[PDB]
Amino acid sequence: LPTELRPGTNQFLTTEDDTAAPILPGFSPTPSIHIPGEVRSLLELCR
Amino acid sequence: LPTELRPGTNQFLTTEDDTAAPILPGFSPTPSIHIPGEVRSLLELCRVETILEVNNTTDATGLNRLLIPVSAQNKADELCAAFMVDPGRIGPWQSTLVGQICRYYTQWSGSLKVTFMFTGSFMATGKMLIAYSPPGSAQPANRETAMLGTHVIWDFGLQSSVSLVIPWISNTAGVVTLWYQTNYVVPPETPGEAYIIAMGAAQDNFTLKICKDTDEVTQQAVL
Amino acid sequence: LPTELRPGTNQFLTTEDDTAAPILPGFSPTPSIHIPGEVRSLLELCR
Amino acid sequence: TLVGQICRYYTQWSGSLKVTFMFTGSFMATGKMLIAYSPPGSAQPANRETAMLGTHVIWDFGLQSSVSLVIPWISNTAGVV
Amino acid sequence: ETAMLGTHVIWDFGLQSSVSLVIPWISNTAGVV
Amino acid sequence: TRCVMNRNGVLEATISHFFSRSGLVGVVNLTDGGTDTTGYAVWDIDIMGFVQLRRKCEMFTYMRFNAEFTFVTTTENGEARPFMLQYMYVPPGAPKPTGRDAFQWQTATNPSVFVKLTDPPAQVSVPFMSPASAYQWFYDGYPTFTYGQCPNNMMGTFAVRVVSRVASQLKLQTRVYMKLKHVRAWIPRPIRSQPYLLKNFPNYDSSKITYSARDRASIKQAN
Amino acid sequence: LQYMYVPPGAPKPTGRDAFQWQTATNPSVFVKLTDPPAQVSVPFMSPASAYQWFYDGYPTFTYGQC
Amino acid sequence: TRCVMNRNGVLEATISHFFSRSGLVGVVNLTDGGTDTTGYAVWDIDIMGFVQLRRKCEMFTYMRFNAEFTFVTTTENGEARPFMLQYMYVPPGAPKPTGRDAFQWQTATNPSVFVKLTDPPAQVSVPFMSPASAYQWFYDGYPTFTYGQCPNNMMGTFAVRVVSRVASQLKLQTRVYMKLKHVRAWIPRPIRSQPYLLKNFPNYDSSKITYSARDRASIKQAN
Amino acid sequence: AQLTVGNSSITTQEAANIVLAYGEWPEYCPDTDATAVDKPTRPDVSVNRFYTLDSKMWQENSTGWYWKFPDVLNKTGVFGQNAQFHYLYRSGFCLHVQCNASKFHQGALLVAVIPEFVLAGRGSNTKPNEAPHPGFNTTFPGTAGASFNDPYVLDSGVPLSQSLIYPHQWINLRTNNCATIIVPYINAVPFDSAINHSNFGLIVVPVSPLKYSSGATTAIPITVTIAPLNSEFGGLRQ
Repeated sequence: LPTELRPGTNQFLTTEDDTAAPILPGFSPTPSIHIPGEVRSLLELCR
Repeated sequence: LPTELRPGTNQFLTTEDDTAAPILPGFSPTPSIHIPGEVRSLLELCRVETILEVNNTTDATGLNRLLIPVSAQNKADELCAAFMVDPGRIGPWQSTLVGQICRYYTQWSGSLKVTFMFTGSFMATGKMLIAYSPPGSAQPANRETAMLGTHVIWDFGLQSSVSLVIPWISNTAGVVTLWYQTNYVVPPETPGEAYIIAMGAAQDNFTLKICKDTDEVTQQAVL
Repeated sequence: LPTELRPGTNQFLTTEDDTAAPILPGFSPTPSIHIPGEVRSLLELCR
Repeated sequence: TLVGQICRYYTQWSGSLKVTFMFTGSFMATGKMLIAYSPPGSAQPANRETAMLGTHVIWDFGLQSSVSLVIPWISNTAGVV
Repeated sequence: ETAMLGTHVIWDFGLQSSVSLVIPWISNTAGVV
Repeated sequence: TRCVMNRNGVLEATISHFFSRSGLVGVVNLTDGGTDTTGYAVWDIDIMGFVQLRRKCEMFTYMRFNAEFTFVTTTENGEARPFMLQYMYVPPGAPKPTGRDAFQWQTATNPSVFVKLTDPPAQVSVPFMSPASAYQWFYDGYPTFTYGQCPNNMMGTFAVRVVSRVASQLKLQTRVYMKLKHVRAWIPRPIRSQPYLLKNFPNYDSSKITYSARDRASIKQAN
Repeated sequence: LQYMYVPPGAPKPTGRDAFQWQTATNPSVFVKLTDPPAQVSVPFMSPASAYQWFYDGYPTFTYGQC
Repeated sequence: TRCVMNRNGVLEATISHFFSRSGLVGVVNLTDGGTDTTGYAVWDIDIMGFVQLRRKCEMFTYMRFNAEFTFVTTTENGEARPFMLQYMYVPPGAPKPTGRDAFQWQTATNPSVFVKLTDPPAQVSVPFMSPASAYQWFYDGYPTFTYGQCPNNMMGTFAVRVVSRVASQLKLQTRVYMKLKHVRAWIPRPIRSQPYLLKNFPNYDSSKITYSARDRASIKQAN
Repeated sequence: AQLTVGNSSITTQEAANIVLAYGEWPEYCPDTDATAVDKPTRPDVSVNRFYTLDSKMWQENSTGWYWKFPDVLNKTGVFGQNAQFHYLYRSGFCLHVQCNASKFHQGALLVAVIPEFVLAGRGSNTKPNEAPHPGFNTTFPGTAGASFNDPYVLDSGVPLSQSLIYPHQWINLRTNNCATIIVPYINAVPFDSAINHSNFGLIVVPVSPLKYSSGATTAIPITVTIAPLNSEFGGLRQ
């Protein structure tokens, strides 16, 4: 598959949203539980 | 097709899972056969009963390190032996596959099974108290304060191979103690000095997490 | 389209099977004919 | 032999072989040869007798000229004929 | 050893006392036990 | 006391994940000069070199997998300069390179890969190359139609050089890192506790016999 | 270069050429310096369901260390 | 005795896989200077150059395939420096370049490819260029309307230079590697046993006639 | 009870408390190219008989004993005759180990099968030309079977305490004086040499030393009986 590059390669935007290699593959984190006092947006605090 | 790159190119993660060019294309390996004794996870090993090096001392040199002595020359209502329940610790578990495999991992959790085996005469008879004291406590002083917790009795004069289920453990730890509920009853003409074997393994509910290498192997390499 | 590279780039495996740019595009080779005495595998010779 | 030549072009081979023999004398002549195969892991036979006690054939080339033989197995000392 | 390679039985008389055995044939040197 | 109560998942416990996380097994040095060196280097493919996974490999007997090798390089100094190398794999039963410019390097059946040194490290995928259905880390019995050398564990070897007729005055130290794909084990073995003495043979010192569990004061005192 | 991550409860490298760098369970990533910077993704590594920025109470079976 | 019993697969035995595994056939040297050299180099496309696949190619008579050439380069020293080269292919029946800056390099019908030397080696795909349905490695009979020269086996040639009007004081050794795609053979031939004497003609020494099988003591002693 | 096979007959207790090594029964070799080209012989008539080796004398200071299969049978009857005259071999085994002791003896023995059991070259001297390998007599003891020297390490550099992942069984002089294992063919290649490669090896070790009173028997007799299963031979060499 032939391709080309364009400007924007090899740069590191502090704002951009991209993945990265998960260095602990197959890993299993500790599952979550229904912790009361959750939030989803700071607007909840501002009121 | 125009594209762009992003950070993460040309790097070599020792952990990442990726393919590579198969340098022998079209190759045909030797096909597999139904080899008995297969495995699929080390947990299968961790639920197998191995022996504990419970007699850990400087005075026992060989197999004697694995045998709990018992005699009628000891009195009743006294402590015979005891140990901790801590596989990945410096104690009489490092001889056990559970402890060995815990050394290969950071955090474990679950329930365990500790069994004991007696080997004396058929005619002999006694009664041992097998008392477990959960962590956050001290090992019992006497038999009485131990009887007030998760304990079993064991009249090895009748039933030899005894077992026990420790409910929980994770990562001080719980203790297991063996007391003379009675004296070693003995008929005439028998030495009246026997040995108890202590075996241990993990139950199904056990689980392991992040892997780490071990320390007991002090050698970097050999060649 | 943002992407990343991985180890194995710019290398030349003497074994790998890949295409290359056909430098004579649209070219028309001489067509084949039913030449007797064909083969498809050296095992035919070994018997 | 092309089998040997082509084996030189590869590491591991396996299977069964066919060895044949052809006689060329007179039509009127006649004899009898023993063609004895001794599988590997053994020594070539000392005499005809210890060879007759294994995979063998006879061959009265006075009647039947072009004789054949099938060696069962080989892979990669070896068998003897 | 050379006896174990023929018609033989074992007998752990610690458990089973009265043991038997069947000799197959005889007529009229003879067999040994 | 952060006594966890939550069952963790079982995916790290699989042999697959127990032989993942590519690590190193071999480091070689390659200096190029005149008639006072070799200008090339040869390394036989080995597993039991570094004793951390030799312990994890003897934990079973029979194994079968595919290899994923990665060759990284640098100067002993550390700098990365634009030179073109040549790695070549050699399958078993094939002559190894004896000299820099010898003919084996120009061999076709021998596979090879050409890279720049300013190129990211190279990757390759070796398949299961044994004649047998599996590798045997233990072959009690002579291979003769000096003892215990497995007739089939040689994956082959590797050879490294630079591609030039000039003696490029260069000193490199090449590190390899090996990943295992699609492992399948069989017949678990108990883990070795004694330090090694030499490769490929499981000898041991019958005098400085180490004990698996360290020593405490008595048996009636846990801690 | 060589960056290596070390999970908790594991010995840290004491020297340049010490043995911990040659460790497998310790993950690591090798890059060129003329290579764009490296990226990695750490997952939630706590034993607990969450991190606690405040743990009033001694961790003993010197104060407040989570 | 590792006497294997398992039938292995037949995919390596195919002519396809017997002419795969791209290898080299040609190495050229290119030095650039003033009026004491050429500054360029020409190499006619050849097959029977290196005698390992000449044996594999005479194993049949008539063949048809597509070529996959890869041009790798370096300095005789070994270093890779940022210079722009020019490879050009020349089809048969076309004039070859006589000088560095001669006009043939500026030719359109002649295809060419421009790369950096710090660029990974170049690849190209030549199709079947014979007038005939296949190549003939043997053409007993004069081509006249000095003997046996096949009228159609010339794939063409190649020419290499750097792109500059300055005499860049540079000494390169270029290696080519050739892969064969979609081979189709015909009429197998027996393998030649005698060493060669000169190219393109299957002569042989009628005095030092080598024997295919070496010599033993008798016929009644195998070994 | 009693078990009679071929011409041999050995009595024991009634028991289905018997271990299957890795949970599979023995079985003949399925279709391979060897199974396709020729029929390797399937003797099932007389080679299958409960062979009874020489008794062993367990004492107060005994280390333990072991054997090597099929090397223990390489010179024993018709089976040995088939073993040294066929370079292809395959089989399973029924190992019935008995001890004959009174109720006044104490001591505990461990029965275990080990595949690819490799003995260790003791006498540490790191040297290529020295290489103190164990000799032919030791690594291939043959019929009698040798003893141990360092049981806590199994004379193999491997701790005994973890040796229970192996198919094992306890012999306690109180509860039972007998035990039995069944082991199938354990090798990474269907056939092999019966004479220069042992597939596995039995071990018996006193994990609780024998003890007794004044006037008792000082040596416990331990016997082992063995019966092959579904064996197969190939390639009659002379």
